[PDB]
Parts: sequence; structure tokens; C-alpha cells
Amino acid sequence: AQNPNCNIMIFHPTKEEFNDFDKYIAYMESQGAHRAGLAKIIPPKEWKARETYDNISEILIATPLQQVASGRAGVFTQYHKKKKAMTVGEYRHLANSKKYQTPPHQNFEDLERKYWKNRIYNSPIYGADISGSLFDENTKQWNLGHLGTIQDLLEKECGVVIEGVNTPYLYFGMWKTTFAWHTEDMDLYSINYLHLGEPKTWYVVPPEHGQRLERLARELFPGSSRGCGAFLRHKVALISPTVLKENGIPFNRITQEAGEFMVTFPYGYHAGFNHGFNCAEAINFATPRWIDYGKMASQCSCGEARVTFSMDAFVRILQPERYDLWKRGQD
Ligand SMILES: O=C(O)CNC(=O)C(=O)O
Ligand SMILES: [Mg+2]
Ligand code: NI
Ligand SMILES: [Zn+2]
Repeated sequence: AQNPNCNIMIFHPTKEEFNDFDKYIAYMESQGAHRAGLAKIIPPKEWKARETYDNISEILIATPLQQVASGRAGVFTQYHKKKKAMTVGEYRHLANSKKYQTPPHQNFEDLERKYWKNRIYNSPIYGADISGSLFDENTKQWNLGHLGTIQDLLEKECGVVIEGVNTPYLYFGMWKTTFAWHTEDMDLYSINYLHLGEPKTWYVVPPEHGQRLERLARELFPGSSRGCGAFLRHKVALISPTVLKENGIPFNRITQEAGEFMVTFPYGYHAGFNHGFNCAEAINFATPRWIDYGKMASQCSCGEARVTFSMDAFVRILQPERYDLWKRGQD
């Protein structure tokens, strides 16, 4: 078996290898990459997402989210308070203000120490889940607005035509903005490109060990667990690397820099934080190997997780027994 310790793998495709997206994903999996839950892909040196980022300031963040924490430094939840609309130029100025800017630090490890010590004492503002793309239409390779759709994959593998669409989303971050422990909707893959700015640190649990993370989360968030049988779908819970180590949970970490892609694999729990002002683009995708994960994915039926129009069809076709109860949650 390849990559039996489930380490995060880093790939450096040539421009020739960067032509065929599906083929490269299948290659990475042939080397065991999926066992980690997360891989990094450094694009060929000749490739670019677009010519410049000079003209993005007028993108609107219609509903910036203030991420307010509760709990202890290593075990906390966050709630998202809605704020008034602002442009990306206005958000960048806010991220760079004395109140929100990255503190002085020695290196990424020192900054990670400072994040886990101090995150709960601040409420950074995140622009999340903004439908759109920053890839130039002329970028033909690994353009996250031009991928094969999940509805087309399901149709190709299973023969069933379904409604729904698959588009990318933009993320504008600042120091301490946080993504909670989660897998993707329907345990899909994700791909994330860091277009510009400061890094993003990721933590990930190997898919084969995801249930260990779930059992710890039920112990650490016991009222949330009683409220919902898949409460990590709410995307609110954080657990630090120190707490994971104290409880024997297998995980890995890596820092993504501007210009780099990350891929998350089916049922790879992940969480992380931004180092300073940045912009990322991400989308879900599927492969043939995903189908069985989609059939087994947990679902939130308490009604908190509330997700896209296109997830309906996935549940209806892959999980017809759950359909009924999951849609009672979504209506
Ligand atoms: O970058 C972010 O805030 C969160 N993104 C992801 O969870 C992803 O790409 O799967
Ligand atoms: Mg603009
Ligand atoms: Ni994700
Ligand atoms: Zn729920």
C-alpha cells in the first residue's frame, strides 16, 4: 500500500502533466496521496491563474462574518455574526489595521503558537462563500471555473441525469480567520487555490481515521452531539493540535502559500487558519472513487447545516432512505 503512514504529499507537475486534471488526480492517488486527506500541488513555473491582481478591490463582500469564539483556547466553538457589506478594498484596509493585523513573529511555527494561544480573545472578520472566480478565462489548466461538474460525474458513473450546478467560491481572509473541523458536503473532494496574500495553515485527519476525530468531538462538545448526530456539519468546532495529540488522534499539518493548490479527499476532516490578508478560491469535485463515500456520508437533519440546492439531488439519488428526513431538516 502506498503512503501507509498517511503523510501529506507535495506534487510538482510539469506543464505537460498539468493538462489533464482528472488524470493527475488519479496519479496522485496511485502514489497514496488520498490516504492523508490533503495534498499540495505546486503549479508548473510557466503557469499563472491570471495576469495581475491589480483590479479586484471592487468585488463586494455582501455579508462579512465576524467569527466570535466561546470555550477554551484549545477547544472552542465559533459563531458567525453578520456585518455590513464592504468591498475587497475596504476589507483589505481593515485586515491591515492595527486591531486586526498579523503580529510580529519569527516564522510560521511561532505564528501557529500565537494563533492557538490567543485566537479565542479576538473576533476576526471573514468574507466567505462568495460565488465567483478569479481565474482568467484564458487559463486552460486547473481553472477552477472550468472543471467537469459533479452532476456530470454522477451521470457518467451511474447513468442518472440530475439537476444542479457546481460553481466556485471566493474567500477573503485576515489574521486568525478560522475554518472549523469538517468534511465536504456529501464527503466530496475540494480543491483550493490561494490566489494572493498571506498563507493558510491546514490540519487534516486521514480518512481512514475520521471516526476517531468524531468520537473525540462527541466527548468535547457533548451538548452539540446530543442535538445532532452529525454536528461537525455545522462547521463551528475547533480542536487544537495539542488537544488532538493528548487524545491520540492521528493528524498532519501543512502551510499553503500564495500560488499553491490544495486538494482535500473524500472524508478527510480538515480545519485551519489564515496568517493575514489573503484571497482563496475553492470548489468541490468528484471522481469515480468518491461515489461510495457519497453513499455513506453523514448528514445533519437538525436543520442547522442548511446547504445548496445541488446537494438535494445527491442525497435523493445516493441516499434515498435518508432523503425524507434530510429534506425535513432543509425545509
Ligand atoms: O479556505 C477556507 O476558508 C476553507 N476552505 C476549505 O475548507 C476547502 O477548500 O475545502
Ligand atoms: Mg474590482
Ligand atoms: Ni473544506
Ligand atoms: Zn445538525
